[PDB]
Amino acid sequence: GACSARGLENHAAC
Amino acid sequence: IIGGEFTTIENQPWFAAIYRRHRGGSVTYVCGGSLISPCWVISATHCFIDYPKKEDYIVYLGRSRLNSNTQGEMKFEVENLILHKDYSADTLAHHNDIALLKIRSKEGRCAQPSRTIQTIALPSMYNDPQFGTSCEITGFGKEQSTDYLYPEQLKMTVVKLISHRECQQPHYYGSEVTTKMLCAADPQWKTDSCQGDSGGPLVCSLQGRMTLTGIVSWGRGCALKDKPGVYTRVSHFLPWIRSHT
Repeated sequence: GACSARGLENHAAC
Repeated sequence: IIGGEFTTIENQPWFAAIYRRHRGGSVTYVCGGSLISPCWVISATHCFIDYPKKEDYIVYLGRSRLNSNTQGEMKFEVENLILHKDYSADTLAHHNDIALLKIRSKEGRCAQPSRTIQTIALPSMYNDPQFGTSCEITGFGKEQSTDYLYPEQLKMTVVKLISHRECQQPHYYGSEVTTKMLCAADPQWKTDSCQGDSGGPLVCSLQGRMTLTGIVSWGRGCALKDKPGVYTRVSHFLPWIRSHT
């Protein structure tokens, strides 16, 4: 998914 | 880092390890960064945008391991957290994905250069290596896309710069890539940055000098065919960097 990618580190949804 | 090799901080002594404190007190890894002067670390805005409070963060320099201390390391609080005002993201691309952390210890001091702690030079404006040039990337990010854990030991690998014209092809990233981004990948797609490497350095040799050419920003998956790593193009942000430092 998107949450396992570069760009979404330290994100609330993930 | 997918593929590549294990390393230690002596081989990338500008590398900054950035962590976040949680309510309750546990500390977890967030992103990489690069020391550009004694008091300033440069990173990616997307690492901080959801929790933009400077008091949440801890920065280590001279650190080769993720959850154990390295001899000679220094720990810093974040005196100022500066995110790029024109930051934006869509499903994939992160625009203006650049951030500055002014670091200060409990004693009121900045980085002291040593064998494990050194600064990295910025490029001159609009000066990047030609496409096909080999550059280095460093970080504590995942070793495989499917991994749950991050590696405990610092890694690095080599990737080759891709031209904007090639990276903008539909089968690569189309218009999601801008002129303020740089693409880089392995010819066999077997090595790449990945989740947890964001904010860290893409370093190239320019005019016989190790230079911070890029900042790990985004990509679709990791080490995936036709999907390069995308890096913030540091040579297009020099006025922003100089003004905010």
